[PDB]
Amino acid sequence: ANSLSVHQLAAQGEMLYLATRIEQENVINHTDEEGFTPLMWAAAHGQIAVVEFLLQNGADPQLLGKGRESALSLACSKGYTDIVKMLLDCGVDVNEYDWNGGTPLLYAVHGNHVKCVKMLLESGADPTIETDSGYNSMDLAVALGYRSVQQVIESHLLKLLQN
Amino acid sequence: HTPRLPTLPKRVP
Repeated sequence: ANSLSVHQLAAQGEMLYLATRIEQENVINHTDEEGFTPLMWAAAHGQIAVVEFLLQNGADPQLLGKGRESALSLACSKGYTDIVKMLLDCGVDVNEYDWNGGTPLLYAVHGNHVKCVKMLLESGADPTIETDSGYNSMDLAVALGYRSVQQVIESHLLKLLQN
Repeated sequence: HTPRLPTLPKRVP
């Protein structure tokens, strides 16, 4: 563990060493080479308990990576619903793009993560915003053949129009 | 690796 960074501890879900390394030094929001916080590493590897612990101890969920990667997008991309809910409850932006033109919703749709798609839409993610190529989240779900996802999105759009 | 996000399509369609 001496060899492991705080990021790696968070990724592995090593709560004990992680908690110790935080007392030793104020490193809770210390970014690695790519701008990733311990929280982003934890979110990316689905470590719910570590995410809870870091957020309780002041980890900032709005900090972004070098390419504007977010903890939210990392979690969405892998379908870690419980982590998505925790971050959303912190009031992060749900509609922001990174440099690779991805948004949380596009990553959820790309990974066929239906519960994540539903949760994002309920928190204000807009399925009509487009990539630089002109396609939106509905388009992508159709393109990829993810029918349960297409239906969640369409149902959402329809209910907006039906009030 | 640093965790990474998947590459999305540059066009669909």
